[PDB]
Amino acid sequence: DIILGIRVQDSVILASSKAVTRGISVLKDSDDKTRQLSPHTLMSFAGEAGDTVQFAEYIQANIQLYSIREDYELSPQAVSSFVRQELAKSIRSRRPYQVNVLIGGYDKKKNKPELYQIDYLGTKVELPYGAHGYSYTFFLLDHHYRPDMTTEEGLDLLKLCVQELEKRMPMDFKGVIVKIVDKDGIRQVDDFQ
Amino acid sequence: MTDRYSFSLTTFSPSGKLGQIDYALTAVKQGVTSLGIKATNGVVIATEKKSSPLAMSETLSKVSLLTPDIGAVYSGMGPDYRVLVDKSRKVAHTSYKRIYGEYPPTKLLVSEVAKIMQEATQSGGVRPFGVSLLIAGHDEFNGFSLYQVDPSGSYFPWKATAIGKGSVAAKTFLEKRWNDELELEDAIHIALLTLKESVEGEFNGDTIELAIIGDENPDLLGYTGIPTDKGPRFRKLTSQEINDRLEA
Amino acid sequence: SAAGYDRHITIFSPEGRLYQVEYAFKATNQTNINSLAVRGKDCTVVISQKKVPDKLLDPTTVSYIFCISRTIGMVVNGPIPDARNAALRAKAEAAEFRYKYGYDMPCDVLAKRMANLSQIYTQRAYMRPLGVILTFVSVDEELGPSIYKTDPAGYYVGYKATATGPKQQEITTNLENHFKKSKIDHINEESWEKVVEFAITHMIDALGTEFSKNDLEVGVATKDKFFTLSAENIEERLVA
Amino acid sequence: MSGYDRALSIFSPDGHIFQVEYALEAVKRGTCAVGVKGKNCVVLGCERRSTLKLQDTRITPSKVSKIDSHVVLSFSGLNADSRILIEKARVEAQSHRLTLEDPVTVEYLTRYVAGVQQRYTQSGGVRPFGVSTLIAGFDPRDDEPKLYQTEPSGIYSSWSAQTIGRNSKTVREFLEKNYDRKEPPATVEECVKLTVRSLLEVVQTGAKNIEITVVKPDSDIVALSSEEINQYVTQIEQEK
Amino acid sequence: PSSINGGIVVAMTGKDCVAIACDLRLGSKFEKIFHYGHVFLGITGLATDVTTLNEMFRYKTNLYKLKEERAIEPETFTQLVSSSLYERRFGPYFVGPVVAGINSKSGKPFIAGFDLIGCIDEAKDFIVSGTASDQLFGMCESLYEPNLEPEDLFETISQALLNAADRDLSGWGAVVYIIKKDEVVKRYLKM
Amino acid sequence: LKKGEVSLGTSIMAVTFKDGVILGADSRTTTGAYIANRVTDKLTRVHDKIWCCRSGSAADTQAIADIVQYHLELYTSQYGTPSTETAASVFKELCYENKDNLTAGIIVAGYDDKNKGEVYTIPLGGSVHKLPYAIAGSGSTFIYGYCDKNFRENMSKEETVDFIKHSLSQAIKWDGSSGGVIRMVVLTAAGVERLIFYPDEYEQL
Amino acid sequence: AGLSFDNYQRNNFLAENTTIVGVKFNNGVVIAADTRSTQGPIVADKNCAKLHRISPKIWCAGAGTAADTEAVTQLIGSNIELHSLYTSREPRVVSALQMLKQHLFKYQGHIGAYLIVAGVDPTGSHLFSIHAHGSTDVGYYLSLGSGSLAAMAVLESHWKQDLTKEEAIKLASDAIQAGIWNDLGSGSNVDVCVMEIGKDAEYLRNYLT
Amino acid sequence: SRRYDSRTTIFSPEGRLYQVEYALESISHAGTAIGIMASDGIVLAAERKVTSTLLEQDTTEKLYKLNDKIAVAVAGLTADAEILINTARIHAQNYLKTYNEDIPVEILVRRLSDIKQGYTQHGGLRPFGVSFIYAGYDDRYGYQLYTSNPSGNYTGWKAISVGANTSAAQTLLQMDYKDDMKVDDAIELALKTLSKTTDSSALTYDRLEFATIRKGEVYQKIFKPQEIKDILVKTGI
Amino acid sequence: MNIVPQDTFKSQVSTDQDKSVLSSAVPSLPDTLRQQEGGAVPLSTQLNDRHPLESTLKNWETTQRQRQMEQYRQIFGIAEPMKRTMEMEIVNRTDFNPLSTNGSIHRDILLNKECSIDWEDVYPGTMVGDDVHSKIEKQLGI
Repeated sequence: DIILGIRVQDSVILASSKAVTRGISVLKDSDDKTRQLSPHTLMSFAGEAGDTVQFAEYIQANIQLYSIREDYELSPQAVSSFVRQELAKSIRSRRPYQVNVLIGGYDKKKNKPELYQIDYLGTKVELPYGAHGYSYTFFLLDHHYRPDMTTEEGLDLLKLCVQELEKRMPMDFKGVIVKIVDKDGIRQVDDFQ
Repeated sequence: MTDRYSFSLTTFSPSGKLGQIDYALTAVKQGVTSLGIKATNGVVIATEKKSSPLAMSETLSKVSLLTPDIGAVYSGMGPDYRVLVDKSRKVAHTSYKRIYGEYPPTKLLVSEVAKIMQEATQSGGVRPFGVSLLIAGHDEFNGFSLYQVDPSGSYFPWKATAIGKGSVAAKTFLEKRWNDELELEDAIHIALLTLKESVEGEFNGDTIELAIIGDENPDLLGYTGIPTDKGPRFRKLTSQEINDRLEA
Repeated sequence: SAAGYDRHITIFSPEGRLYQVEYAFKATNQTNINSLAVRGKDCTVVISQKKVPDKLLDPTTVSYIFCISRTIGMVVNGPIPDARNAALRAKAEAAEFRYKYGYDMPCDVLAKRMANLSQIYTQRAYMRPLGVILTFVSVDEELGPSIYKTDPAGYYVGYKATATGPKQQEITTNLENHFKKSKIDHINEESWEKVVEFAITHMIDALGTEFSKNDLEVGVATKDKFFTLSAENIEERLVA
Repeated sequence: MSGYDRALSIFSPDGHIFQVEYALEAVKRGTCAVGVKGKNCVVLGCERRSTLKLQDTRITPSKVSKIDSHVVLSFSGLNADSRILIEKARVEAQSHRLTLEDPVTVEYLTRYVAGVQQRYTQSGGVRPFGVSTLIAGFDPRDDEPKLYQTEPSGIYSSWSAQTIGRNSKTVREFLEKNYDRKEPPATVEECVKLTVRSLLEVVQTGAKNIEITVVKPDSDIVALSSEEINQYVTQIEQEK
Repeated sequence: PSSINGGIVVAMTGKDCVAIACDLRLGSKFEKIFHYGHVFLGITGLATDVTTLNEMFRYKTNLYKLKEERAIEPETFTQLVSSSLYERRFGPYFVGPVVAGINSKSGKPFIAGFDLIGCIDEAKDFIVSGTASDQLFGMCESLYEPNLEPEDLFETISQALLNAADRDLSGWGAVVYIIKKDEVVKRYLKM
Repeated sequence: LKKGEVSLGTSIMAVTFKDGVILGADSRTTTGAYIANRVTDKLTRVHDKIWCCRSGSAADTQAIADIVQYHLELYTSQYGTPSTETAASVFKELCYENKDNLTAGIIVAGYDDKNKGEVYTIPLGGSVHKLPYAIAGSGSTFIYGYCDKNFRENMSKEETVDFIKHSLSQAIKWDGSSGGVIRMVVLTAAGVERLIFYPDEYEQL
Repeated sequence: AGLSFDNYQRNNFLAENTTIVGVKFNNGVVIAADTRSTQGPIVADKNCAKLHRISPKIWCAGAGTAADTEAVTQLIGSNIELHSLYTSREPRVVSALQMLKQHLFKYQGHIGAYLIVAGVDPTGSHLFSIHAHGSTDVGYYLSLGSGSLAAMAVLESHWKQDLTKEEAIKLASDAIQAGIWNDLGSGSNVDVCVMEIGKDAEYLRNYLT
Repeated sequence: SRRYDSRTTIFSPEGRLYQVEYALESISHAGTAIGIMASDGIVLAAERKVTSTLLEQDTTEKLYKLNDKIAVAVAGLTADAEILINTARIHAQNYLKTYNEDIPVEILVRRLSDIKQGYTQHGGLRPFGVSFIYAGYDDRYGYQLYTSNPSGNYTGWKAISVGANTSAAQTLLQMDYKDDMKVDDAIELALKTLSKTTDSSALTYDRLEFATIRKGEVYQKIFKPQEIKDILVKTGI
Repeated sequence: MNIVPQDTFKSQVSTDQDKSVLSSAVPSLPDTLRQQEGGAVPLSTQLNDRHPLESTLKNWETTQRQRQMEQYRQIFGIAEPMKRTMEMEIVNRTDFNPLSTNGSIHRDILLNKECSIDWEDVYPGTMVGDDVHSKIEKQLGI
């Protein structure tokens, strides 16, 4: 499982590989490693088996409960803080499990996009771009990223990163599902990466 | 499963008053008088050691040190006061000393005692405490302080006050005898004068209990060698000192 | 009459009193027995009146004086079942103090502990106070001869000398007169036998009646042990 | 009464539990609530007490609460207990969604609320909720309107149109005269108009004391503004 | 970009002033120094533990100010940090904390350091935390002088940080706080 | 058994004789090869005429002995002077019920008016054995034969003192974990008598 | 409640990837220590106070895990102060020893504190050694720390029953000095505390410099 | 009523809860407190129940700070109020720790009201005999004024009074309050309402507590006795 | 007559062992949302990799109390432990403070801890279900 995310001037673009478990051949067309926390906050996750899915569904349930109770939407910063707290709590009495999450949102009070990354120990970092699962896309991101890039330029950079990833992976890598979060909500780029 | 709960022992009356708290206040009003006076450089706390003639007065003391800088006195039921004093001494260490490395300021310890007393009114197992407390203390950032705590758990700061059987007359005397320029010795003299009108029998050093919060006492520290180690500020006057002050 | 829920439980009356506590105090005088406690230079003496009107009773099994620890003795005024309950509790408390703090429990500390338990009884709705009065005596290694008393109200205090019972006022008055004459708080004697004889004489003078060897119980606390005298010892003490 | 009404666990000689009836009496003192379901929607109407001059109206809670994106709830009785019930219902909806991946049905949520209310009648140390609730919505992936009523005893029922609270008998009679189950209001406007006309039978001031909420399939919940309710009231008055 | 574990913290005492400085990863937000009114805390080590400790100490200092009706002093905060660290005796945080400040009533500067379970090291000259450079302690020992003015103290600590950075490069920066009885100055170093 | 824990490499003897019982021990406590304490007192008193010596873990045996002394005070408050058998039973119960977590062995010597002096041994594991005499510790292994050749029933006090002195002198001579002075307690109807013998005395035997 | 076990598994997963003496003299006791505090081979502090006060006349000095030593000493001091207030009597060294022994035994050696405790009470003068697992011992002169062997050699050289206060102070200072000279763990200064029967405790900071 | 008022968990035949009603009635014996929300701030005022000059007026019986944005005025039993105030402070700090943001006013009010409601549903608990006026600011609704009573119900207000003279104070506020009022006008209105509704001869400074939540950020100011005297002189009382 | 706590390990497990957090939809399964443990904590993980001293510390006081009761039974009889247990049950049963966690004064007097402090006293210590009503339901067993 590999996840990528780029925060461009007015939106956040999250790309997740539509991979599958090993040993069983599956034909499916869905993004199973992404949960919509709120109509303007999306979370992508990567890691080991169903522990990560359990954690993501638990987070989604808590955030939906908050939204129903307050008739209001939490900001991406508060959502990321809550996720970090819950992830730190979940491993206080058990062996830690591999998990890495990218949270992308659009704050309407501030009217700006935000992107956060939390690792398996519960370390939250606010980043303009991030990735997980890749053994380098960092240099490509560093050389070709600007804070005021539009959505199209971010998509072009994402396509370059996808090509770089696919040049060193077998044909078993079916593709990457791409989603965009902006002031109009969350949408899916049905065309390509 | 009717034994998993007990109905409240303290309930509201139709007029809007909690009867058990009022009756505890009545029991407080039937107790021996105890007073406190706050000065510019100290606080005085006084009480009458009403007693059998064969009972040793020194064995039973109504004035207790809570911290080296905080002491207390009571009017009402003695055993409740003893239990509360033990709890307050323990709480000064559990909540403050083992956390911040310091003894608590007077107001926070008063708040802890008041919370403990308040919890006794929201109960189906115990009745409220039947005591009123006067707590005097000193702390670095607030100076000298004197507080009164009621059986309901309410507490208030005072320049000077009195509780017990002769509280009204003592309050009148203190109102007519208090100024903002008073000194610790003047406060001690005024406390002796106020207690003189309340005690009915023998009025000497064997029937009066006095304590002060004043300057640090290096002689009571028990060790020497650390200049920054302040001595205790709480000090209980002996019977001889009380006799000397009464004679003068 | 309590006239309310205070007929059963320990809550405040409108006058601000606890009627169950006062009724336990009244119960403390059921046995109609008087006890006296005095201090010597290095001993403490307790004397309890024994009444066995029934001829079918075994007198040797009638006693209100208990040995709590090696150095602490106790006298109880009130019914014998509560007395035995309190005796077992006090024994356990003394042993636990020794286990926890590494030295023998002082008499005053034990009295304070029992008083705190009595305070629990006074404040809890579902616990009744014990209708007894306890008097602990010893020779403490720091304070010398010691007498302390605890009551159902949770009040405890120490005494130069004490008397408890229906006729306690006369005994206390006689003790006060003797102490005013001597101008000391203790008995100026060197042997505990002399202190025992003095306490017997004081009891006889106060009650206005003569006592035989079977009408009294005597306990003596020294710095080593607390021990109870037998019939022969009391008979020997009477002859003086 | 007759000494049979001082506990929840006492049967009357004629087989009644009077405390449940008294909780219903408490419910009867709350503001009236009405629920009417049409061919393709459910409308919940509520009576609101006239707002005071200095009372802030921006953040005042509404009488109709959204349990989930497809289920809404109104109440009559004690306002403070309704908050506890609503919080529990929302928590249960999220918990069921987490456990089974599927959102609750209206009947399931009604049964859960009734179960909570029943549980709060099974102890002598607890007080039942003095609230009667109306739960409305549509089952997921379904287009059949659902309306249920729940009572403090834990009993729930399914209704085509129902009223609870103060003066609910008059509104129920009006609905019985002016509602036909075989020909329900085929449009949202007709259902809203019927609900408003039913509420106007007991509401004194008029439009400003009426709240209307409309629920449609596919998680479509709309809270009508004061202007629309005023327009409905004016049209009803003109047609009168 | 998400690797922020480690770092260094340096605290030094001058005349009626203190200095506390930390390293920072810059280039193309996460600072390891926090303050609680007039007490400064710098934490090195695991980043998640640093965030957790900062949140907990903000919680406790806010409650302390609400109750005592006054700001907390460096000595009291040091004792609080020690007790909080010792609470996790068998599951300790992987952190090295350093405290700096000026006592309001007395005006005396104060610095201290802690181990992972709260043992207090109160130093009169300087405290170094972190394992990024072993020669940082030696450079601080060679550069430090007692009773320096705030400008001289700032120059000394900045030079120590710059030399340590040159010892071990692009994107490195520093944050320096100079603290007096009534004035606090925060500066950034891009060299 | 626990890592970095103080052990008891002692020499312990208890002998029953005509007038009562005598308990003897050395006075050496070591940490590996270093002697941590050369004048330690190993004769533990749990009642006025009931004494014991301990082997195994020092902390575990000290805790067990404290609990036993507390138990005997509780018993005395009720029924008077306990018997040596009762103390041995309490020791055995404490050792056996905790044998999976504590390492403890106890030699108990007692006197009472009924049984007139008794010795009990509770080795590791928690079993109890009543014997006319008992030896224990790391230095006991070297005197198994000698004692078996020199013990007699109903010996006088002086003969028992000499037997214990000789046996413990040999145990000290051959065991590196044993040394110092020899301490003995004599329990009879007359009372409790404490004795000490110095190296310059018993090394010339 | 109590000491927490949270993040034990997490810490395991991450891992997978001084001279102190006490001397008795004819009318009291003396405790002494060095002032060097190190963090590995680096001298962290040249003037560190290692003598701690359980009660005004009961003092102690520890080794092992420093945080454990400080925490246990402070907890026992709080218990001693509360007990003294409850009994209205001067605290006894035996009581502090009992509390320390039972507390250390409860944790089964996981609290790494090794102590020398000296004190004066109405029963007399007392000196004790306390091990981490809960065992305690009595002695006339004791040593502790990495320099304990040199200090013990000096103590065995010049100890006798009839020691005055000055002789005891000199002997303790000499033992600490030997540990200072011959052990890399010690070396800076000598702190002394003298507790004499019937008098206040005397704390001499940097008695030898 | 004597057969249905001894316990808090029993309904009357008419559906009433008498213990809750008695707790509500007990509020009328407390000193008056007033909250007024203007276009640019909130004013809290209260009258102490002082009867002697020996009280330390300078050194906190009616006004408390829940946090830097939220404060409260208290009418009723002081100790129960202190319990609830400590609980509210802990809840606010918990929200800040969890979400890294300041807690909204309504959430804190609802939490406290739920606690007070729960204290009316257990037979072993009596209701809290306190009423709170909450004054706060948040980024969602701006300035907010709330009231909560022993029954656990809470309400939003523009101008509100609790305590002994609630009816007359509310009448005066209705006759005088305006939507576009300023902070200084709100202060004057609160002082005049307290002076008119007081049972004492004069409204001196030592019988008053004052607080203001305003903007320069948002600032809380608990007035000292000297400032209270200055404002009393300025108003003309 | 135990000193170190024994028999601390669990012998059987089930998905409904925690009766207080059972799911209403599937009563045989726990409700992970109301558990509020992070959502990724299976019960099996609590059976392995525990610190060996945790069980000893958690059950130490209960073990000492049980040993004291057994000693009382042996020396005094059944009545003494019966009375001690009755007093403790009465005190613990009538105390219900949902807003506080500190123990009662009377409990400390009964436990002879009036002037004793341990680390449990110094260190006595959500989105869903941490309110008064949850404590009411748990206390009343409804």
